Amino acid sequence: KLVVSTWGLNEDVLKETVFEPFAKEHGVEIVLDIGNNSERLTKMKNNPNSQIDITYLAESFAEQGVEAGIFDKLDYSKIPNASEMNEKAKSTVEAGYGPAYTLNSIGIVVDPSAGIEINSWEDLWKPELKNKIAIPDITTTNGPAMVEIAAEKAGVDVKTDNGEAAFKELEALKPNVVKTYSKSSDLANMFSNGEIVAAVASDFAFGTISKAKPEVINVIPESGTYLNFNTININKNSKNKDLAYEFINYALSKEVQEKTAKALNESPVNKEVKLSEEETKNLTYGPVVDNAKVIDFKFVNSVMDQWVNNWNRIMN
Ligand SMILES: [Cl-]
Ligand SMILES: [Cl-]
Repeated sequence: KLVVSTWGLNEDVLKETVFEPFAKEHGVEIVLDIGNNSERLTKMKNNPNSQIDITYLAESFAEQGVEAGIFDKLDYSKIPNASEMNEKAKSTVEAGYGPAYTLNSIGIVVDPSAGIEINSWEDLWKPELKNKIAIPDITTTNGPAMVEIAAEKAGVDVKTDNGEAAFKELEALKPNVVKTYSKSSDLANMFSNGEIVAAVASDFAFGTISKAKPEVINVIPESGTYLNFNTININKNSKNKDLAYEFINYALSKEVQEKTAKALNESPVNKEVKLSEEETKNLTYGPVVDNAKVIDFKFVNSVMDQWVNNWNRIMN
């Protein structure tokens, strides 16, 4: 029996595509413990007798579990498929705990009919964009990326000054920000109503906005996009670790990565995957990944309370 802590979104497809084949191949039963990142993480951190074997989380939350001492540092000699991960995703392998099994990216979604040229992240600060952009809130997946983007503009890495210069650049961006968001649905309507001309948004969000306003384009600055990952960890209290390792190795396999890309719109971390143009629609795939930047969540989580305070003080 393998107990899996996960979101369980599109549960039927998820079971059909990922868990059932594994269960049948290994002659075992899979049980899901579902909920959102925060509730699942909170429960396992406070439960002395957790029965969870493996845990799926966004990297930001996974790092909090690592810090809490809930997850095992992994023996990658038992996960040979990790050798097939792209160089950016391998940053999670180097970290030593659970590896990324999927990735996502951001871009600048732009309505080109406004005739305002936007090519780089720094262009978001142009005076012509007064009252015309939306950015992700600090509490969302891409909040940290937004602070790092501001750090690039300032020319001071957040590890040098804990982000103070980045926050001064965020103050400077204020006249152009219509709102900080949290919902993808929110952006589609803002573009449809002409409330914004540009938004820093995820690959998934570009797809949603495009359905409402097909003329929008997705600009990826030459300096590089920012990636975020979801990872799989083995719980330290697990009594089924050999099977847990087999499962992670399976989740990273070329076949499972291809199946989940197609069935669940999960961008692959396995560089050997064969996918068509229609299949990679709205996924993050290709050269974009090679030039991308990754975030150090060990560092970011250590300054998150400060960042949230600073962000709210500045943006409201
Ligand atoms: Cl638990
Ligand atoms: Cl994350």
